[PDB]
Amino acid sequence: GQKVHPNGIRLGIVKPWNSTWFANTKEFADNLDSDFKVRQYLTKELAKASVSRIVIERPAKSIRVTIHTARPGIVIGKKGEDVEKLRKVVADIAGVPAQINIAEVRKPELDAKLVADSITSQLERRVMFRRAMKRAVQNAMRLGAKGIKVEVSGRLGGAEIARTEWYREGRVPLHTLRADIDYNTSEAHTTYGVIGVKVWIFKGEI
Amino acid sequence: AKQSMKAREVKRVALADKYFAKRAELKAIISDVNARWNAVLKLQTLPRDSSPSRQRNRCRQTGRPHGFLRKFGLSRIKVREAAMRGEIPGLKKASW
Amino acid sequence: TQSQDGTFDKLTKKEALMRTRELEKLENSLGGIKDMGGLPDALFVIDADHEHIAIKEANNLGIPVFAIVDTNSDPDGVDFVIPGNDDAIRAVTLYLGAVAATVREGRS
RNA sequence: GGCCGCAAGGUUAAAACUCAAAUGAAUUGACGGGGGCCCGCACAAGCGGUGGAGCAUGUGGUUUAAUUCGAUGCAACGCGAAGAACCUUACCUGGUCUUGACAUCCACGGAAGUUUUCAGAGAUGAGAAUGUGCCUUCGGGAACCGUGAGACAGGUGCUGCAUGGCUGUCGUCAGCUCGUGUUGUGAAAUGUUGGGUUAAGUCCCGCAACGAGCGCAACCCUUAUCCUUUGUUGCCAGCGGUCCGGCCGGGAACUCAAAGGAGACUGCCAGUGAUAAACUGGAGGAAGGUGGGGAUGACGUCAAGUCAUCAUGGCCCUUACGACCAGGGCUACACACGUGCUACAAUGGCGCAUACAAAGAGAAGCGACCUCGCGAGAGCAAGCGGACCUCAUAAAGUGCGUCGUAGUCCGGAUUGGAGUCUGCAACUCGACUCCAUGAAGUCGGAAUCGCUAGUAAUCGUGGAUCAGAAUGCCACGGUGAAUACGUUCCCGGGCCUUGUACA
Repeated sequence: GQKVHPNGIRLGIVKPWNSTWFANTKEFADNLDSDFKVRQYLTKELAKASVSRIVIERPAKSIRVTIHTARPGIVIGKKGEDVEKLRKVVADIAGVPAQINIAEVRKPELDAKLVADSITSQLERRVMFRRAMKRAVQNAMRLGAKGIKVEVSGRLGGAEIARTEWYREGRVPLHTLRADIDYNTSEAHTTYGVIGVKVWIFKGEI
Repeated sequence: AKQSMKAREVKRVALADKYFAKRAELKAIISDVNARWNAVLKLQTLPRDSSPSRQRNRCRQTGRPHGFLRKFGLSRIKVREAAMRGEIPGLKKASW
Repeated sequence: TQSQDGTFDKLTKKEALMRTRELEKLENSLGGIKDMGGLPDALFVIDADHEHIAIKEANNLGIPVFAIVDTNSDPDGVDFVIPGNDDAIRAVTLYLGAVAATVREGRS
């Protein structure tokens, strides 16, 4: 309706870049080209593996793929499953002879995609949102997370012209810039209707 | 995007410089002011289907033609959405 | 904690302009309640024509009231009732000081 | 049917039939020419075009084999498109390609690939040559070249009135609801209402409330002025070598160029006002009554925007709302109008000499010094790879006359063709340009739209869309206005309080 993306205004503010490489003019369009074919591809295997973010910097003809996760025991595989296999991709189709860096951020029900994609995993399970929202709001209210704002998109229950949702809770001061909001929309492909989700999480003043 | 243009994308981009990176040097004196003959003009358009003035600079990762950008190699809504996901490094909203 | 420590210097003084306005007014109506730790074990309204709004809420939950009612009151809420002189500032000291000579020994 | 009555009439008083109701009060909101309140380039004072015509554009209307579409009450229409010879093309055909353009999937051979004839408008196609590299534990292959065979590749294709995401507007408006508390049998109110005061639910005194979250605020970018930072590619106060050029020592200085601190808070006093905040003056400074502009759009009403960007519940053409090539048009006007620039002149065709800007642009480069083109432009092209170098130091401003508000000596059109530039590609549908050609127009009716200080404007300067198409678009330099009584009306409102058989 009438908004700005709460990351896009705050990358110039204390919320940092979730990818930051550098180059010059001619290769300036071919580098984030390579950075896109890994970010569409790391979703394709690390989907159930509790994916959080993907960070890419270019120190010298290499990318430091700094994967942030919360369930790393399934990410590693058979202790060597995903060391060179996920450096095999970046060598040619990204053109980057690079290394891999997996790392866990804890609290696996508090990151933006995690609160988002769990409800999708509960709506791919097709449980009642009226039982799903009311608990998955308070998972954030359990482990801290000073404020939440969760809108579930329509085509919910039996309807073809549906409504929106809210559960506003705590405090979500996104109109004030100094509020480091871990926001990430997701999408859940229930058969009738694209049931989407918008998740605002406030991780403390700075 | 006219998804069949992603067929005709490479067909109009690749062979443009795979024919006219070196063959333009092969005739680079004659029609220029250095002397004018028709054998180079027969060399010029004995085929037609190679053209380095046919590339419309289609967008990179989803291919929308309009609103393309020179520096970024991306178009109208994709420059926005990559800047909103933080996919573009060092790029905030312009304000001064 | 901003006051009992020296950590009120934070939030630079254009912010600390307005922050004294609760500090004027929070300690006005919350006087004898910061030292409190429980429900009031009794109840004492001094006059039954100003705070009969309060008495209407005071009789509502059953706590004994040592009131001093007026000649023109709705007296049937306070079931322990005194029609003493609840005007005349000279006289209102003559009951409050009369009670207070003993209540230190009241806790025994 | 009596009964009373001169009658006109009255009283007394049914049934068959027909409907699933008819009603009263009541709190929300609805509408009403109930009414009031405060603001807002709202209107009024103030200042210009527009509509008339030179004239750009699309929407158009016909024209067109096609002039693809989206948008369309204001918010469709020089901002979809930030760009049309082809491509784009969604449009039409001439040519045609059918396991295809391309991918999953296997078969079977060819390493792919490389030169060339041939014939075509090019695809396609007669093809010959050409090589047989690499993994190779030589069976097979990486991977395409190639068809045969199939699940089926493909459709800018339909309703944002199915929805995801994105988005116009009311609207920088100040509004919007909840947990507890009690009034009430409840629907619901109180929280949100008074005193006023502010840009403001901003804030205080009274609050039938206490409380919080969304929103206005500030956090932030910026510049209006310092110190410190530390001298390149940039500067010379001071000191000097000077072949006046920071040219060369030197000096980080004048100043320019980026990191990072101050200061501003009605702060201070006086006065206003309830002694409240708020405010009226003073002082100070570059800065005073959110320093100023940006940036930032709550619940949402709007079947509105993009199913043609991807996405997309549902429908669909699959030798095809396809694919595959040459080529044409989207630029016909014969013109209505939605928005602009040039004019119509108390200085324009002219020529002349002083003066100085920021903002920035660059290796499929910027392109100088030069030489040169009548101009358009040809060759020479250092340097910079970027405060070096190039791009490019310019304008009204002045010193001078010209020339007299005359359709020309204002104006600029219309019709024709030289000389190169660009691009294979422009005649239809590329512009710049030497010379003559010298229209319409003497400020444009009814009227409309727009704007409060480096302001309407009036002249300079780049950027992108970019093979070559800027009047505009997006940003920067200079000169510098007219002023503000007001809410009468109108627009745009809202809030606080009146009446209806209208969901």
